[PDB]
Amino acid sequence: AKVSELYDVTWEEMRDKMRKWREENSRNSEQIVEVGEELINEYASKLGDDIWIIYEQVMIAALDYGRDDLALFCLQELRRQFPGSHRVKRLTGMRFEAMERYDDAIQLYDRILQEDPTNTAARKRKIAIRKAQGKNVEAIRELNEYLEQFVGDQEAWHELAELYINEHDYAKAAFCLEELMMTNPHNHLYCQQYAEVKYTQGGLENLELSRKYFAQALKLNNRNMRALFGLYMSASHIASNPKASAKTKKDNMKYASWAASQINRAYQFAGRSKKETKYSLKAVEDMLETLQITQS
Amino acid sequence: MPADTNKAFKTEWEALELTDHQWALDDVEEELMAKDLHFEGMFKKELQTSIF
Amino acid sequence: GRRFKWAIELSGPSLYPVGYLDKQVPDTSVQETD
Amino acid sequence: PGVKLTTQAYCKMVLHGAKYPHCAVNGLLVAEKQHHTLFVDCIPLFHGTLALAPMLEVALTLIDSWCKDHSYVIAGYYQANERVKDASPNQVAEKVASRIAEGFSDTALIMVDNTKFTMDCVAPTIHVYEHHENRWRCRDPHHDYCEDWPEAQRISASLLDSRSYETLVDFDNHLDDIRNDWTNPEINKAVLHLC
Repeated sequence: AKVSELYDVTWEEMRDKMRKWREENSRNSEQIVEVGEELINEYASKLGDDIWIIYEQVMIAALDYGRDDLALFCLQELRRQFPGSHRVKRLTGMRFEAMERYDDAIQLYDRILQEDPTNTAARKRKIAIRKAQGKNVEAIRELNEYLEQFVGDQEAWHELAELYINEHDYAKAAFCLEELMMTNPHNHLYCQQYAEVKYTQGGLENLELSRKYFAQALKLNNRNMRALFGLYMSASHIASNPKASAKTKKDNMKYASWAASQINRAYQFAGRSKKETKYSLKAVEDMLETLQITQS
Repeated sequence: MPADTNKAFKTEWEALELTDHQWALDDVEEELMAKDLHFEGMFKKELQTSIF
Repeated sequence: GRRFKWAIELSGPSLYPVGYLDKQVPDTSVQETD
Repeated sequence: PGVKLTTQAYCKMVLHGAKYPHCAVNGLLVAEKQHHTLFVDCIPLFHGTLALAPMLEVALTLIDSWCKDHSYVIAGYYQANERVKDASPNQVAEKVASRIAEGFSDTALIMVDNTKFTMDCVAPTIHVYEHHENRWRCRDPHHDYCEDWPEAQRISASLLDSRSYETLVDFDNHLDDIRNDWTNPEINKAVLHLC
């Protein structure tokens, strides 16, 4: 398939596909490297501005995959064009941290900070270095300090939330995801994650809030089945708890029953695609019937 | 750039108090009584694409 | 409860967080219309 | 009590770990209930943050719905850490182990190592922990949990060498792509054909 894929392709399509890969910031270091050196040896003619980012992405992938030879091959080419550039320095420090002798990359980062006071990338890389070197608490402390000093980066917020997830600290993660949802209210993914975190916390009021935020993101996109599953489970759990009002129990039961019919039909019209989908349909049908007998 | 931090801070401080709160999440009943048919015209056009 | 059978439960054991406040500080009520 | 698993389940576990080598992987082994513990096959649960129970709620409930359809039973749950220098079970893993041990009387926790995880595997590269409701946490030093070590090595080498492990699907992919199943049909056909 390698030669077959290499036959029915043009360089323009390769470059467009890699640009889309960079836009989606996916992890396909194997495929990024596989197409990387190919356009480097086949075309190697024009698109220097593109080929600089191409080189950087290729060596980023090679650092992950298996190959430092191509990493240095792209580093020397990047250094040839730009003699003084902080991006090349950051990439070299990343590779150094990958190999050995983390402290050298460290003082490289302090020299970078001494030259340019405003360098978020170097501080982020130092934070990631101490994330894996020592405990996560110190890394959280430095991330909080940097987030105080900038209060600009959403990636920092999401990284702090992810780090707090491992510590079973959903109280602070709730604030983090609320802040992240502030800037992007149309992103249903953050809403789903926030409802997930709130449901994990527990409590009837948290259950109701999580259910309502599950329902909000359900109408924004109409693409996700995770949110509807979470909503149905929240309704079932609020039905289970004795500390509730009668009418709220009836309406939550109605919500769960409607979600059950939505599940049934979604699996139903998926059955015409293949012939093995009937077994999944009957599996989910018995699942929903058992939970319906449980609820009723 | 301009160095009028004090008056800007005071203006923002009073403007923030002037804002009210209206939770837009309470209006959940609108979605419950509705129809879900986009999720299968959408689902029909997701099936043809294969895996590279 | 036993009705759900599988029930995974998760428990949780300097003020650096930016906005997360230890004290709740409710009792805000502003009615200004000029 | 001895522990024994079919090379199909081990291949599925290894390939699921290979699919996402950067984030933690999760799996569920399945046995047959009608002293040695025989494993039939494993299903991959999730990947990524791997600290969320309500998604595990739906996953485990659908797993039960499938076990009461083909007359199966859930034996144990396996989890691999992200960092290479980490071979200690986590709190969520122990919670799931206790949840499964409430029903079944034999649940072994399988930790997948990362230090001895290369192309040419030696053989076992598996940590078996035996946990209960009390403070009994013992790891078996070394035994034999697979039937045909040379043949299993050959199939694993063939599966890893040929880039045909992208067809492996997860429960999360099932939610994202309803088209994709989660029983790994192609994997089963491949392991049957290789033998």
